[PDB]
Amino acid sequence: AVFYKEHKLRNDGLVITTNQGNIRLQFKSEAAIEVLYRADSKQLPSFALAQPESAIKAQLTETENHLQFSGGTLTARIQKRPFAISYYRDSELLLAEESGFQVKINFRFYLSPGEKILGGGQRILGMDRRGQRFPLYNRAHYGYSDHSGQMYFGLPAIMSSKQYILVFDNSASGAMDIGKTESDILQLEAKSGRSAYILVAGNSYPSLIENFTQVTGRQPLPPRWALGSFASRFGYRSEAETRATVQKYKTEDFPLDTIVLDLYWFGKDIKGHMGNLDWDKENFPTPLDMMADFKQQGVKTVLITEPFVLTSSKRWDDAVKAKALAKDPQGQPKAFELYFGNGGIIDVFSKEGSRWFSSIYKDLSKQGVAGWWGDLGEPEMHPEDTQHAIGDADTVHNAYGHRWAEMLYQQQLDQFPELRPFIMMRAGFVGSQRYGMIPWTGDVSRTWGGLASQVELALQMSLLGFGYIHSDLGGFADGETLDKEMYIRWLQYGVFQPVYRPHGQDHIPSEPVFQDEETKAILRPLVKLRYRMLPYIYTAAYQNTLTGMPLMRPLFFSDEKNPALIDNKTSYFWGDSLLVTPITQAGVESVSIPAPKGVWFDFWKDTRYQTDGAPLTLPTDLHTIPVLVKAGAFMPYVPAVSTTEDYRSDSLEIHYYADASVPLAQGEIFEDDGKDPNSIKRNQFDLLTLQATHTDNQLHFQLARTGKGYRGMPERRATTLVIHNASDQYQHLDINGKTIAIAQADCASTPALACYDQERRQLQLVFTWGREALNLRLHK
Ligand SMILES: *[C@H]1[C@H](O)[C@@H](O)[C@H](O)[C@@H](CO)[C@@H]1NS(=O)(=O)O
Ligand SMILES: O=C([O-])C(=O)[O-]
Repeated sequence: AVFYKEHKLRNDGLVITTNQGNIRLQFKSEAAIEVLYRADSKQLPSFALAQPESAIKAQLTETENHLQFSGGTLTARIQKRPFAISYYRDSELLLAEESGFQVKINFRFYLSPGEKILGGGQRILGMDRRGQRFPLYNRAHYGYSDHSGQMYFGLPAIMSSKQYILVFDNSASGAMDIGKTESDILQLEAKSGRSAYILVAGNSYPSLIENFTQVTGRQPLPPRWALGSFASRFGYRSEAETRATVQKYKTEDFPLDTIVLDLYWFGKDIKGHMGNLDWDKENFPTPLDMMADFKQQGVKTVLITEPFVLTSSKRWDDAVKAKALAKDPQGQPKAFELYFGNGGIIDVFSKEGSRWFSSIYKDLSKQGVAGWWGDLGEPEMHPEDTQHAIGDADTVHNAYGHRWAEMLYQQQLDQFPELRPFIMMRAGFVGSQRYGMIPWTGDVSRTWGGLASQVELALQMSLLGFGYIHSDLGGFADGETLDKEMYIRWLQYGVFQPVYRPHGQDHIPSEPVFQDEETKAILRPLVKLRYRMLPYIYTAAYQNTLTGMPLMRPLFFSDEKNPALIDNKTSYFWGDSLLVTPITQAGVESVSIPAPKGVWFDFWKDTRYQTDGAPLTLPTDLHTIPVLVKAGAFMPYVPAVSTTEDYRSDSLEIHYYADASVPLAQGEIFEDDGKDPNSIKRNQFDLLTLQATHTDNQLHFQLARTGKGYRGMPERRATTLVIHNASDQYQHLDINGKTIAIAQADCASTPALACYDQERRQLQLVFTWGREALNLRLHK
C-alpha cells in the first residue's frame, strides 16, 4: 500500500516522497532513466552507468492523479495513488510497475500479452526467456551442453520486443522471474545491494543498443591483433612446448597472432601454486627471451591470472602483510578450500588489494606480456562471510569481475597510454565492455550440444553490450578422443564469430596445427580467410565502438515487426552483409535458411537466390558452413598475412554483389594503425566509403576517403573491384570521365583494367584508389 506524498527538483533530478520513503529519478540521456528507490539511505554505487553522477534537463508536468517526467524520447508517468511508474516512448507504453518496489530487495512490473523477453546474459533456455525464473549469481557450469539456468556471466538486464532494455543496477546474489510464477509479472530480487533500475528506449533495436551503450559504456576498439589467430590450450607445460607450438604454426602455415599461457606458467601442478603470479623457472627458464623471440615473429604472449592466492603460494605471506586479501568478520585473511587448495581472494574493491595486484600486472607487462586473461572472476568460490572493503561477498558478488577489469584496464592505460588493453575475462557486470572486457562462454563440453548453444549465448551477450563474446573453439571440457566433424564445424563457425581462440583441456589438441591432414586442408584456408577479411571484421569492430552495434546480430534485426523471428538461434548476421547458419549436428546433408526476402548469394559458390519469404535450402559439405551474402554488399579483402603486425591494405580486393533489386548500396572500410587507443577520438584514421547506384542502364560507384590519416597509411591502394551478377550489357566504363573499353575475354589471363567473365557473370575493374574522390560509371 503506497502513495505519492510530495516532490522537489534538484540538479535536473526529481526527488519524490511516498509514505515509505524517497525515489530519485535522473535522465542519464533523453532515452534512459535511473530510478533509485531508498534514495535517502547509503547504498552501493551504480556499477552499470558509465557516468553515475550525470543527469540531463528533463521537463516536469503535474496533473491531478499523475506526474510526467520526460527527457525527449523517454517519458516516466508517475501515478500518485496507488503509486506506480510506467514508461512511454512518445505515448507508446513500454513498461508499467505493478507493486513496483517492495522492501531483501524486490521489484514487480506487468508484462503485456505476447511481449517476448531476451536477457539474463548466459543461459541456455531459448532466446525468449519469458516463462523462466533463474538466479542472478555468477557461477561455473563446467561441461555444459544444451541447457543452463545459471553460468559464468549473468546480466541483471532484459531486452523486450517493445524495444526497451531494463537494468537491475544491483551487484548482489538475486533472481529474475520473467512471468514464470505469475504469467503477467516480471520480478527482480536481490538479498542486498542497491535498489535501482535503469530503463532505456529506442525506435529500433540498433538505436536501443546505441542508447544502452551510451549510458552503460562503449567498448574501446580492441587492438587489431584481438581479431587474429590464437594458439591456446589448458595448458602449455613448458617454454619448450610454447616455443614448439609457435614453431608449429610457422611450419604448418597457419596464421598466428597470440599464444596464451594457462596456469602452468606459474607452477608445475594444477593445485597448490595459484597466487605465485610469477614464472615457474624450472619449466619456463628464459621467459623474457621467450616473449621477445615471439615478438620478433609478430606473436603476442597472454598470461592467465586468477583472484585467488593460496596459502601454499609464494605470495601468501606478502599478500597478508600488504592487506591485499578479503577478510573474515574477525578481521583476519579469509581462507577457504578451492579445487586448487586453501586460499584467499584478492580484494579488488580495496585500495591495498588494487595496488598490490596492479603492481604485479605492471611488473609482468614490463617483462613483455602483451595481454591478460582473468579466469574464475565469478568469483568461482566466494563464501557469504567473506568481507570486501565495500560489502560482503553476497552483496558485491556479481561486480567482482567488473571491478577486476576496471582495475586492470586503468593499470594498462597508465603503464601503456599508447596501447589498447587486451582483457579476457569469464565474469563481469552490465557496462564491463567500457573496461575492454572480452568474455568467452567458459568450460563448454566437447559436444554438438555445446556448439549448438553458442549462437544463443553470443546473441544474448551481444545484445546487452558484449560485442567480443566468443567460445573455446572445438570445445573445452572432458572427452577422451577428438570428435573430428564437431571440431571442424566449430572452427568453421569460429571464422564468423568475434575471437578466433580454439582452447580445450590438453589431453585432446585444441590448436588447428595439431590436427590430421584432412582437418588442416579444410581449416588452413578458412583461418587465412579470417585474415583476408580483417577489413570487414575490423569495420564491424569500429561500428561496435561507435554505436554498440554488435558484430553478431540476430535474425530478428531483419524485420522488427515480426517478433516470431526473436526465437531464431540457428542463423545470425556477421556484420551487415553475411547470414551465417552454423552446422551443429553430425551428418547434416542440407539446411533450410530463413533468409529475409530479397536477393542472396552463396558466399562460397557465387550462386544467386531470390526469395519473397520462402526459406532457401542449401546443400552442405565438410569444407564450409552455409553463408549467404546480401545483394548490395561490399566485401573487402587484403592479402593473407601470418600476423596482424604485418597487416597492409596497399592491395585491396572488393567484391560487390550487384542486383537491380538494390538501386542504392553503401559500404565502408575503417583503417587506422591497428594499435592507437586515441585513433577514433583524434580522427587518426582513413575511412573509405563506397556507394553503388544501380539503374536499368547504369551502375555507378562513388569512392571517397575521410579522416586525417595515420602514420604508414598508403596514399594509393591498388584496388580490384569484382562485380558479382554483373549485366552482360555494359560496353563502356568511365573512371573520372575517362572512357575505358570493357574486355569480354581472357580476364584471368591479361592485365585487364576492365574485363567481363561471361561464364562467371563477374565484371572485374582494376584501378588506383588515391586520396581524391573516384567515380566509376558502367553504362549499356
Ligand atoms: C578457467 C577457464 O574457464 C579455462 O579456460 C581454463 O583453461 C581453466 C584453467 O585455468 C579454468 N577452469 S577450471 O579448470 O575449471 O579451473
Ligand atoms: O541487372 C541487369 O541490369 C542485367 O541483368 O542486365
